[PDB]
Amino acid sequence: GPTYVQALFDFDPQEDGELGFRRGDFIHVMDNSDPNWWKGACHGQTGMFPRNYVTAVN
Amino acid sequence: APPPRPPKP
Repeated sequence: GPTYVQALFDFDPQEDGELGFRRGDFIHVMDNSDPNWWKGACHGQTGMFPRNYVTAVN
Repeated sequence: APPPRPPKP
């Protein structure tokens, strides 16, 4: 099943391809091969986000 | 303040 994380902090994209989100958002983790920047999806957008802004759900 | 953006690889 898909892995989900939940946002601990609001994140405003600064570069192309980054995924924005607000606290409480559930993000589907699509790629966690890098220890710092993961690829995720939320509400129909996908993009890279900082792992230190989220916490594990499942 | 929110945490610093980590290094891009």
